[PDB]
Amino acid sequence: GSNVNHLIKVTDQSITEGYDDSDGIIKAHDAENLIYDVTFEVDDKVKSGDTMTVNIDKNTVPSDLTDSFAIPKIKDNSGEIIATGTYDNTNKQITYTFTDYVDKYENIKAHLKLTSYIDKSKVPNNNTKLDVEYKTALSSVNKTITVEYQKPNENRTANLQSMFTNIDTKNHTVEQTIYINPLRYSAKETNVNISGNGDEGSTIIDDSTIIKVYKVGDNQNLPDSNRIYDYSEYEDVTNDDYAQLGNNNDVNINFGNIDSPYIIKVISKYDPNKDDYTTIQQTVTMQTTINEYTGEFRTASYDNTIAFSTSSGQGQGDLPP
Amino acid sequence: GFFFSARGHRP
Ligand SMILES: [Ca+2]
Repeated sequence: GSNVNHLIKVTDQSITEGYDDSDGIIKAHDAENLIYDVTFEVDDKVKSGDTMTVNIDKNTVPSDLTDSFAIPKIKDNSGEIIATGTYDNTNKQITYTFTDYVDKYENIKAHLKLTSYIDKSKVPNNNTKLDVEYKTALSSVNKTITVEYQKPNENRTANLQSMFTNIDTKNHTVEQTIYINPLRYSAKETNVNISGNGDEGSTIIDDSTIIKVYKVGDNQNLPDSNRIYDYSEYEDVTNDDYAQLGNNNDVNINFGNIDSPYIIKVISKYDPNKDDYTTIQQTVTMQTTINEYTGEFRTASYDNTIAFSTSSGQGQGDLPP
Repeated sequence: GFFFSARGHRP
């Protein structure tokens, strides 16, 4: 079995944005995906064991929150498997290996519809214009898009934002990265509440919840992507004495008077019995006091919901007469 | 066979 990219004839390719109300812009924080569609012909000379490749843009990944996933098998309309694929994270490349199917059928053609998301490690900044390129065999297609990230929600001195940055479907946990006071306001008597009681979904907050807090230095700038790839870069100021569970599937973290941004990384579990991943939602609320004499306060909230997309591979060959 | 990401919302 050897490379047969030269024996693959790509007849159609397209890169499509997951949503239709923001053309030219990928709202990564709204979970907007990039869909790569490609149709190709497989030369009859191709035999079992031969391989072909498919590439996603180097600024993208198949899955944003996970590193483990299955590449779609290419099956024909009878269910027969034409090829199976594997993914290489180092070069964002998929390799498909043809089965005995190619030695039985002829005039084989196939179509792939592959989902992908912006790779936050490659695109830390908001408004990053990219000329994304996807490839199949020796053919390619390009599309210019701008990556847009979210902004903090603020109310007086209370200001924050958050994003889910991982999901472990085996252990049923999600990771949420929270930016507290990204605007560097003078937030008095700051309290941060993390709640698993959402209006569209939920998570479980209890004594198993893992919370870590980091301080952002005067010389540092949090990435707009809302995802930290190297926490050793930030000062760990975690102190469990300031985190206390609440009476409503929640937890309260006392920050006191602050003027700098902080990062909270939380690992919480979600109900294993859920049948809809989009019902995994975690809410965060930052409270600050705006009047030291009356205690009058203000709150700013943010919430995240898990999102997902799927990929597929279809094909068909003719049984020779 | 699921590929994950996440959404953000501001109340
Ligand atoms: Ca868009």
